[PDB]
Amino acid sequence: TYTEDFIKKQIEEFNIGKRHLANMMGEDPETFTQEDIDRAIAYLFPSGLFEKRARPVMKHPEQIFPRQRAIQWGEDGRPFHYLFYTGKQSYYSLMHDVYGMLLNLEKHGSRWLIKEELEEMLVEKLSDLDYMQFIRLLEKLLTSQCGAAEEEFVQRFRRSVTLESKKQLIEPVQYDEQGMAFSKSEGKRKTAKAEAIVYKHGSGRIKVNGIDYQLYFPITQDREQLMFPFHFVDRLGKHDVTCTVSGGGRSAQAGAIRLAMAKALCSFVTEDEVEWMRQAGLLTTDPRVRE
Amino acid sequence: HAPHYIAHRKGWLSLHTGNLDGEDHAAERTVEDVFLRKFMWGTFPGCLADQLVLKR
Amino acid sequence: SRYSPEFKDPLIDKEYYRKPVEELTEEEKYVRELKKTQLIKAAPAGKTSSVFEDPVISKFTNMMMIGGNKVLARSLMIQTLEAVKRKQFEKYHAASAEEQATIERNPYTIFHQALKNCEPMIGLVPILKGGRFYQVPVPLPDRRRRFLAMKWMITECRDKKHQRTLMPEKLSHKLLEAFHNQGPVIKRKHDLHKMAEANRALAHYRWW
RNA sequence: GGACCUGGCGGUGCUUCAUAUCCCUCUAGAGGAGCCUGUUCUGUAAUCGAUAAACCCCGAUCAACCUCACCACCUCUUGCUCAGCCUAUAUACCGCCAUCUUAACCCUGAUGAAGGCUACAAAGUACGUUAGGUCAAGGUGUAGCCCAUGAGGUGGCAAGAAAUGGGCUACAUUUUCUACCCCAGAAAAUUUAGC
Ligand SMILES: [Mg+2]
Ligand SMILES: [Mg+2]
Ligand SMILES: [Mg+2]
Ligand SMILES: [Mg+2]
Repeated sequence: TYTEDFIKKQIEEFNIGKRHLANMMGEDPETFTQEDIDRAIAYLFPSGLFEKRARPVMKHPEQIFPRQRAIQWGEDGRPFHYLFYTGKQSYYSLMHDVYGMLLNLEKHGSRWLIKEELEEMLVEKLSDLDYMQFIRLLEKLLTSQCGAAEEEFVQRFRRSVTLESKKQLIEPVQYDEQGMAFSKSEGKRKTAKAEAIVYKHGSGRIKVNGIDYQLYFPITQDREQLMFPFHFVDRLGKHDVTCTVSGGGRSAQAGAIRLAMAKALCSFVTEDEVEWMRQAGLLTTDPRVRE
Repeated sequence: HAPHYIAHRKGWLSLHTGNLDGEDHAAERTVEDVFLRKFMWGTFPGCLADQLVLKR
Repeated sequence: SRYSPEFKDPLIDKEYYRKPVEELTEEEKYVRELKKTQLIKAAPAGKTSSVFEDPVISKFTNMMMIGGNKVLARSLMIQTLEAVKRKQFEKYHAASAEEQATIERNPYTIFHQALKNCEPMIGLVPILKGGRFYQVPVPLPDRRRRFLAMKWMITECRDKKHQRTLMPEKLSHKLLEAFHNQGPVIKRKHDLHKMAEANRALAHYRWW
């Protein structure tokens, strides 16, 4: 256990050590901050331990010792809160407030708070049924014509985590010295890595490492893989490709080029066609690799 | 702490360049460490609170 | 598996995406809107949006590979198709006028009909009790009989009685025999259908 | 003798489903030939027993006239050096591996045995162990024989038959050789995984 005098003494010890560290590092003690403390301790006591907690640390005493011991009554013994004897003064105070707002209104991509976070904010353990009751009251408040104050009050309990949209970031359009528009993109399959440049206008010429694709890829399967992206969006014979692939083997190189070409081509199609390519598997990096 | 924490929570009691890639004489440094530890544990009997740290 | 459970298999069908939004029913529209939130696996090497793609021939080729040699298996498949085509052209040229109407020259049609003529409808599934693995007739699923036709054709062509006759030549001959409901694979289907008729004692066990 | 309470059946079946491990079903390869090992039977006076200890050096190998081990005969010995011997013991310890074992408070029932839940809420809240293995990448002791458990010599010993358990080689036409690295020319039953 940690007494209050004990933590008091740790507070003066931390402040004096902070002033000393400011002296050691040459920084001005007045403006010497906690990020500066962390940086200086990292320099002076280098530690490559993977656990960040195991590394040397110089925190404020309040950050080290939990001391979640709140005083709820004074010297005369009178509790501060009028709901003290319920044992859940914060939770029931909040329910009382919500009910008051509901009465007042009756006279007139985001998520509900989880139970343990609600506990953290209320600093009191609460059951599942009472959590459900509170959430039901909040829903009832939302259903009514909540004003700005009530909307903000509910937003205090609303978290923004829900929903995430997979939109396939498009590459920008670059322009070469001749004035032609092109887009560059990268792809990887097994140990093969490819970078493709797809021009907006062309006659369907694909050059792999400066070599024609049918000469670079004798096997028909690789040529079909290279055909797949352009055929899927019905623009065969409308673009020129200049790619560079290294590593891997025949099939890995063909797949990496397919991926790079699809990602580069996404610049010159409509967003609907981009999403269709994504749903066809043409824009996902294949993570399957050897053990 | 168990041996699988040697670079996660614990450190190395001995610190020398022998085991780095390209360096030599790791065996000689190891034998030196062995003798130092036995000698020191025999010369300070019941005094040592913990393990030695051997820096080089 | 390197893919997380949330990843979904891709849909390579190309005409699927070209349906007008007007035709889309509410359920299909909901499915399409749902597909936007999911992660989709990378399309595997193999199937493509090509108009010449044939999943049955792809599966037959995969069932012919040995030790991951896909180039050789595909070479054998194309050689077999070309051999069937040339044989049919030879038979068509030498035929009189009224027999040229009933000679098929599309090798894909012949391949599909040959495999269809070899599919078994019913088979036997062993069931364990008493130390006696009880052989009950069972109606084979569609996938099962499709697999069995291909497996019987391949095993028939891999027989060692056929000495130094190359695989495309054996396979085209067997395919053209099965096209006309002849050969050893059709007899293998028949000798399963009769040998399951010979064991209709346990013909109503419906919980295999 | 009367009343009541906890039991005990690690019990027995039957009903429905969650029913994941485990099952099957299903998919792909694995029996022949020639050598080498495991067990049995038969047979010898005896071991087809081993090479920090032979030979072969293309690989590997059998018995080699190496040498040790065994059987039948013999010889030494105060000798090598107060000699000599992997002879035993971890069933001596230590090292290393492995086996197993390792609450309080508050209420209710008349302050009986005893009991305590309802959410639009009604008392509930807080190390040892082992006739264990290892004397090959390691040690500290203890005992044995010391006319023989030491050192030599002369002959032999070199097995036979199966049924099954296991291992190694070559085993092809979807093959082989050359050129290329893929459009060429010539030759000819259980079991193992599944994901
Ligand atoms: Mg001896
Ligand atoms: Mg010995
Ligand atoms: Mg022992
Ligand atoms: Mg012998």
